[PDB]
Amino acid sequence: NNYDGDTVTFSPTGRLFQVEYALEAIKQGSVTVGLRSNTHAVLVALKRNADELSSYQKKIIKCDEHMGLSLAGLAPDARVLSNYLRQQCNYSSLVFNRKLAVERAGHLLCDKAQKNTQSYGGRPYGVGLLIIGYDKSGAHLLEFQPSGNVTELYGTAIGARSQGAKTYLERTLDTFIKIDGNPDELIKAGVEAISQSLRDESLTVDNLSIAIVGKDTPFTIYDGEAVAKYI
Amino acid sequence: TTTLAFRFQGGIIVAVDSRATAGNWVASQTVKKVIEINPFLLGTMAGGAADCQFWETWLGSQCRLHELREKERISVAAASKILSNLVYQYKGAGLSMGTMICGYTRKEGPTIYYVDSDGTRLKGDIFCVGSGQTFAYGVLDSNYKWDLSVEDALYLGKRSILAAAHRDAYSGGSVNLYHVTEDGWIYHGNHDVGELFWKVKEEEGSFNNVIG
Amino acid sequence: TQQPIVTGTSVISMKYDNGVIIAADNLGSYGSLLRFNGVERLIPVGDNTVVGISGDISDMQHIERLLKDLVTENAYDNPLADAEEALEPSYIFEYLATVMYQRRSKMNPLWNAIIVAGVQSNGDQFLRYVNLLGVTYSSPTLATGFGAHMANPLLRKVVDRESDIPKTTVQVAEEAIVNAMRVLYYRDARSSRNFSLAIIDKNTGLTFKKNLQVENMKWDFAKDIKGYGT
Amino acid sequence: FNPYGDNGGTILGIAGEDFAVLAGDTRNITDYSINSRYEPKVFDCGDNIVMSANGFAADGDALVKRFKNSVKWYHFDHNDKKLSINSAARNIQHLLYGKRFFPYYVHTIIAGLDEDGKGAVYSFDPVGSYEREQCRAGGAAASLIMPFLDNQVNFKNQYEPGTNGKVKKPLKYLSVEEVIKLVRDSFTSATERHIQVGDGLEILIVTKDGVRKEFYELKRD
Amino acid sequence: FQVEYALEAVKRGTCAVGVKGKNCVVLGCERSKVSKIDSHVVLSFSGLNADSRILIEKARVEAQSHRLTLEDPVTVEYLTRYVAGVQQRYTRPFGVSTLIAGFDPRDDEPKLYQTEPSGIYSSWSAQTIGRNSKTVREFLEKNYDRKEPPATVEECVKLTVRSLLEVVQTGAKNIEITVVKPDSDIVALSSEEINQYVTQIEQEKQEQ
Amino acid sequence: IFSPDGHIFQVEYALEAVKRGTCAVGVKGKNCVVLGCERRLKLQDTRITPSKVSKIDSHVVLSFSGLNADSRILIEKARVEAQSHRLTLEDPVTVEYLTRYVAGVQQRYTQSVRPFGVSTLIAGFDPRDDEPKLYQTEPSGIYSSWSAQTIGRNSKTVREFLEKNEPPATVEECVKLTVRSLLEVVKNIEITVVKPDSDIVALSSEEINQYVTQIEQEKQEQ
Amino acid sequence: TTFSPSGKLGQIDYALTAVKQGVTSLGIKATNGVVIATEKKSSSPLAMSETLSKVSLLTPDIGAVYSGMGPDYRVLVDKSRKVAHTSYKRIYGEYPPTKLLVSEVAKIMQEATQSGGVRPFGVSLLIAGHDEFNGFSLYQVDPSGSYFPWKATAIGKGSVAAKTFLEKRWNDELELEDAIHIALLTLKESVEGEFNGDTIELAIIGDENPDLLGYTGIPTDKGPRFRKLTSQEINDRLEAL
Amino acid sequence: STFSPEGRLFKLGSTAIGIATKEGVVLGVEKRATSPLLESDSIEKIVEIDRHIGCAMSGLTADARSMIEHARTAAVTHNLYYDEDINVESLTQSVCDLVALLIAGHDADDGYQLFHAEPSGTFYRYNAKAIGSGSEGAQAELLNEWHSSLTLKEAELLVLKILKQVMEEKLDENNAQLSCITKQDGFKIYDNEKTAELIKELKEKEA
Amino acid sequence: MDIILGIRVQDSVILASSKAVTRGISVLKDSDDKTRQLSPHTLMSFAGEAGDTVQFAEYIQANIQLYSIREDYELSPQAVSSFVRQELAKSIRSRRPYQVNVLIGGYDKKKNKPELYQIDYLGTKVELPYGAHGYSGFYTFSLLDHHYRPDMTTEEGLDLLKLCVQELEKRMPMDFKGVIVKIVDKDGIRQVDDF
Repeated sequence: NNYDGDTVTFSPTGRLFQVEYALEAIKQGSVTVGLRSNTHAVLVALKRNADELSSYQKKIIKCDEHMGLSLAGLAPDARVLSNYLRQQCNYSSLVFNRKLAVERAGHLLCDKAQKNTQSYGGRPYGVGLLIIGYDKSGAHLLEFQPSGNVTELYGTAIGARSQGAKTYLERTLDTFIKIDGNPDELIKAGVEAISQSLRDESLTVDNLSIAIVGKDTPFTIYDGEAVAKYI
Repeated sequence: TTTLAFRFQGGIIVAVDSRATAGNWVASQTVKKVIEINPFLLGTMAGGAADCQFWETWLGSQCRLHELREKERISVAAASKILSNLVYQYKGAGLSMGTMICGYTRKEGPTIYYVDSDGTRLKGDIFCVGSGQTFAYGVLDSNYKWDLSVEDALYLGKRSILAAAHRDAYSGGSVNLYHVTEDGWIYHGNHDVGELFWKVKEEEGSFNNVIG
Repeated sequence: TQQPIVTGTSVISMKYDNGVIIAADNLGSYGSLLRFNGVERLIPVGDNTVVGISGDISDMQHIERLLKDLVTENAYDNPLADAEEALEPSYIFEYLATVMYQRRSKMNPLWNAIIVAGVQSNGDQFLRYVNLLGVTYSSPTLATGFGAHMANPLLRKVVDRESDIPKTTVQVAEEAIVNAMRVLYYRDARSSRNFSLAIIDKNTGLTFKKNLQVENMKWDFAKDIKGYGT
Repeated sequence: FNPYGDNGGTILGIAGEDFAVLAGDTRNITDYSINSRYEPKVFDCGDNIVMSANGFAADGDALVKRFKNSVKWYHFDHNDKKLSINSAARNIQHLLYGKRFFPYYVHTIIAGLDEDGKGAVYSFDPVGSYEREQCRAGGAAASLIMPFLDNQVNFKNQYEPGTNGKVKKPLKYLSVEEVIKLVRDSFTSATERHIQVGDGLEILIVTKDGVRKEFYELKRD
Repeated sequence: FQVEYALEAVKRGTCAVGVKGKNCVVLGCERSKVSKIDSHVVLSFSGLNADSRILIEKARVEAQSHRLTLEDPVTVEYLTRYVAGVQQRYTRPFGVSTLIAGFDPRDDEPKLYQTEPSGIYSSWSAQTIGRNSKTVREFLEKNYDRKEPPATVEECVKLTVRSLLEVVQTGAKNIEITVVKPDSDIVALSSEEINQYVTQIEQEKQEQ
Repeated sequence: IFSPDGHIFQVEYALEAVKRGTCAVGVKGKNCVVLGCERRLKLQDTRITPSKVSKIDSHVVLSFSGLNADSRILIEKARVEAQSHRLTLEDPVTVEYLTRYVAGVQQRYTQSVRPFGVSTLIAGFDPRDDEPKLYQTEPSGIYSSWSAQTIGRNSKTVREFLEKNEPPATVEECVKLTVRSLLEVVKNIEITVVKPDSDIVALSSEEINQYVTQIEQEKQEQ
Repeated sequence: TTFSPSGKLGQIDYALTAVKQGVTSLGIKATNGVVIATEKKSSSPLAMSETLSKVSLLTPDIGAVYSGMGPDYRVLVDKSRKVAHTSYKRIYGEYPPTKLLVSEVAKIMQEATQSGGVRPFGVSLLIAGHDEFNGFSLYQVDPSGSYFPWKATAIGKGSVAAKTFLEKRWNDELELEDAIHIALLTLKESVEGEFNGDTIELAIIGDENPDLLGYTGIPTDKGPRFRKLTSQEINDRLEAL
Repeated sequence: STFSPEGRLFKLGSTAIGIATKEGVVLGVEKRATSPLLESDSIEKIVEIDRHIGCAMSGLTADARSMIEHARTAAVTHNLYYDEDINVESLTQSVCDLVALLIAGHDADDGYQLFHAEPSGTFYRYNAKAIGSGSEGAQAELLNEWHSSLTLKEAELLVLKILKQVMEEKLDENNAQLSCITKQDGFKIYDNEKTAELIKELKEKEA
Repeated sequence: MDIILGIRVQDSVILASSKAVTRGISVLKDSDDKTRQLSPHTLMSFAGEAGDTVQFAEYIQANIQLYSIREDYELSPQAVSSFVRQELAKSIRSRRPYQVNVLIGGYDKKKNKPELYQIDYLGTKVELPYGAHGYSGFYTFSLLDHHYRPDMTTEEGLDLLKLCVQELEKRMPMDFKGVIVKIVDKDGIRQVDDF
């Protein structure tokens, strides 16, 4: 239709087609799962390889010891958004010695992403991010979308076929939020959830990437040999 | 500081002291006063340590970009011109530099370009730079010959730096020698003045006024 | 600002076993003219922080406005701002120090010396000094202006090292502070009889005793002095 | 408006086989007044490096903050890899010379183990100009401290007895403990003869086992 | 298709030919397009001469600026790279292809290059640009030999004029020749010289 | 932007606008250069209406065809440059140099906005030489020397006449050839005589009438 | 504003059409003066037509009238005054001659004809003025920036009929009052509605008017040569007509 | 600058091939000189980015050359600011932060790497890769032949065999070109003599 | 400090400049050529501050060569001198003035006359028969006034230059290490081995 090609045009029904197609951009990407307990937050990602001879894309970006994120959709937009988040957290640390609260980071990314959806010439970010962190208020998990919407969550999954993972997370919500004093079972529940989104493929030491942050855990990414114990 | 570089039949001999001073306090006696731009190009820093070190390290990166783009080494004239233009554009800003750009190129032969804070750039066969330059000249001009042997040229540079180290308060430390050959530069080592002086007095019999 | 016109003289502070005590006189002097006597130079920024400022009074009011804006902007989109993720003394001091150093670097300095005193959420006392040049330091006792020379020895006699803080109770520290005010009033020509005192305690919060008087002055020995020499 | 000051501190870096030592007093000064007895100015910088920016305190804080930012960005980009001592030296050189015409009036020292596992000490002037040194004092009492360290650590002007000044005393390695003893005695002398030193001595030791901090009392008068 | 249309514009410019000998490089053009950029290097173009002016002036300014920034004059490689870089930057774009030829400072090896609206440049021993470049290039391929190169200025000028006369109507009034020689010994052949060589080749073309 | 097949739309349409403009004629002599224009209305003020031939400097003049509005911009650009050249160098501009500058200013507007719909003939003498000069320019930004040339709406006809009509010898033959080109293509003609030493003069209506009556007598003779 | 395939500037012709839709305006040169005339329409009987003057002073020696879009004329006029002062009088200490100011106004309107994001001005001007060197002048300036001097001319919806009438009436020996008479007759013949001193307005570039100079005691200064004829002055002539 | 309803944003060149091994990385390019007059030595389809990084390209179009200059500036400024050669993945990220590309090089962090930019600009590390019109046929052979114990000697003949299989003209030291990067030698280009003897080794294998 | 002299002869312009280069307490070089060939028949000699002299000389030479390349003819010595003056005068009010005095000696191949222009660091151009800059004019001008003639041949001009240079050697305190003499005439530029 004639309203699709520009970000600054409402449809006759009031829809922003150019942003909903950015959402389709995440729907193109592979699944990444996130979940939290009161003390630990976990990310689980199914990486992709262009060819049998090719290595996999790193889908987890570490901000620092208390925060990090994963990707779904256009990786370069993830680079841009992640470096902006790094700039904001670094500025907070230099100017206040203050750990940038995860909700503050989420809303900063919301504000930055909203700008592209209102001014002409800009393109909506075709990437959605799951952000986890641990601060003075406990473990956090956020869902970021191109439209700018940012949502705090117990758990979620974004990417292709993530609906099954989200269904499993909704079913087991009352369980994994109770997990206390140990990260192992939380990561196990995360890998069980992500396994719901696999077709003609299975979790393997090369596909899977796991990350975690919490009270006793600075942000660490497990991959390769380290993730073998969870697959 | 004392630094000297003179062309001769075997290439170029570059000699420098090591002392660095801040007022009367001798800050250090092991300052490397030769910046190694590339295996065939050699900078000789004097005056302000920070300015020379930083800007000749940057000149190294410019040289690297030059080989990467044009597949041939930056000429001594070109590198000295870049440095001269840069130092000129900061004239009056407080740069303190005295630099001899010594190098060897197939289409230039052995070449020395003197560059300093005030923007000058001089091609020449013999140069002495630093607070002790006059004392080094007194020996070089009285002993220099084009057809000196490599050993004799090295000894002449060592002795010329030794004279300035003896007579100049700001020019002691140790003598570092470089020989810029047809196929590159050769670092002929470090000589401590506290031993070179006595060795030279014994062998030459000079410094007869010095007790010992 | 290149020169201070109206100034507040001195601020002193010390940390005791459970918190920090800080005091400052209410006089802003226009040169040698004791012009304004109602100035308040202790700036509460919460139940856990109070900021003492010296030097140019106009720059002090600017800094107070900056602190008010900090408090205002911290509460934006911060549902927890009133109990956690609230502004600690450390955050206030770090922001102030960054601003002061930046102003210094631009050759447009705030002619103030600032003591940020408070207690962190973990209960640890916070007490740091920052001046126009951006120079910062911490100590069991801090003072500004003539306090750094007159008052600071008196406070150090009470808490000379970090080991003495738990030994120092509220009453001992308050007596030391009041005696330092009396001495500064005696010997500082820019000082005033009226001063404000603020106590931040990890248990009982911020107490802010305003318009206190210097008392127990000793003058009766002056009747025996008979001029220079004879 | 004079934008500079002098907070009267001293730092000392010594390197040898198996270790590197960076020591500095905790006294903080303004004119003839003691600002604080314990303000650390030698910092454990992570990555098995120790840093100090002695001199004008505000510029020291600013430069240290800038270097922390730069090393953290290096970690962001280069996949959280360990930063080498020479890379840190070049980073600090570029930080310092970035303000050539409005310098940081701080004499910086970074100490650590180089890529070969041998101790390394890099020292900077306010403009840049880093030189790797076996030992390098700095600050107010540099002139008092350093000659004695030359004499003891390098045996300058010392000759084997009976050789009538022809054979120098060989430069055998000092162990870490012996370097601590030399540092303590040198700082005791600097305290005793220099008014700006004597509150407290803090020493950071760098070795493959990691950074190790030791604190010693000084006269404090 | 903007650069494609620019190339179509190139296809309507007058033809220019270059030949490299052992000690000479000679440029020929149908009826001076061959213009001197620096004392030792020249530039020839085919296409919109209106758009060629900006390229020529930028090249000249860059050559002098290089001589001012570095003591050494520009090499033919450097000038060709700059021409390509500028010609990219306007991608309306310039509808012109170019040849760059000459000698490097204190050099002895003649250089010849070609540059394209794409910004592509490559070294050539002999090359043509313009409307009938295909026929002239085919003619050159069967008359030039890498393993038997021209030896003298006479051979170079003869080969250039013979290549141009393949399609040119009347050489004396319809071609021009410039000879570039080491150490800025560049010269342009006058009417009597070019006519001498043209008649020399004419005496042979009529015989077969 | 280029057209497919290598054309350029706006330059072609500016050429059309030039082709629909009033004519400008030029003839260069052995010792002088003569430019002629047909003025091509009963209430229009003849006393003060500007002549199409314009001075760019003391020694060089410009004549134009096409959009009159753009001619003013082009002329002021040329004048400013001609004076700036004397600001930087003592010597005044050469005719070649001036035609080159006007070609450049015309070109720059085609690649940068619309092209100038103007074409021009440039005539003059070098500052201390004496050879005649005549040059032409068009919207594309290209120039060439000429012995006698014309631009405008009658060009397709009068151009072959001038080709039909060894340069002329003396100023009488130059003005005669110009006026005969204007009259042979079908007395309201501007004639400007450009001579070294900056003598630039426009022939009066009575001088034009003298030449025109002589040439009509010759035409009657056949 | 770009060339069409036929070589015409596309949107300029539309500006000319807008001018043709404007009310009639006139200009006539006498040997000793210049007259510019125009009828002023009204939006309603309640509107104070005396508030707006279609004729306006550019310099004390130069005046302008227009046909077309009035707001465009107003902004072009204050632009013209600004350029006449800043660009010429600020430098040379004298007001620009009619030729120079006409050239600057033509440049102002031509910039819109050769610049994107702006439409051409929808007004044609008749700029009457006087000079010590060029003498009296009358110029018509079109939306395209093309300007030509006229002995007498008319613009607006009555252009052709007024022009054909002026061609009959104008002669080389008109005095200023004869020019005013001819202008009154021509504009009366073109006004379809009521015709009196309040619907018509006149201005003249004639002899010096020291009575309007506003001060005395300087023999060198001469006073404005431009002056509008008041409603009573025009009524006097229409009654004598 | 606009997404399609499917979430995506709105091959004919010459072939380049590369192999990565525990011992080194080898790159190869079809030259395909368009005329015997063209200076074959002037066809630089492989260029150095840094003393341990080289880039093989389908064609050195000016858009590629600007990217080469940006990558070279990134490497040189990294050396200037950090006194260390740029890591391959960091260089690829910097270029991405700025045509089919095979960025390949060596470092002590990840050893020997080869990178190929997918059409969306996302670099993927590869064990073996081919680009250009020959990639469609090359990929199957690369999948067949690569093994973890592949030696550099075998990798050279592998790349040469791919070139022979896909090229339009019989291999010689002029119409095709090789380059490799090694920990000790750095990035280097095989001279015509070495290419020639490798071609004769290929022929001997065929014999 | 520098010596730069110029004498305009009936046929040629004779430019002489000192060979010494002094920096502080020491003479660095004793064979420096303080001249640049602006064009085949135009020669410029400069004196002044160390970096400024050569930087301005090369900037002017590059600009003159660019102009000659663009217009495909040699600029007249008048035009070259006017450009140099405009560059000098334009600089004194800028942030970085050029403390450079220049003598431009050229042969106008169109007028077929030698031309000598003296331009000071402020930008004061003046055409002279004989010119000198700085203190070098304080000794030579009286001798040149005494002995100069318009009709001299280049050899009498060289004899007069010898007189001037040896007068400078006699009375003037500095050791300028001799002069390097170049003749500008119909045939171009050449250097005299020992005038």
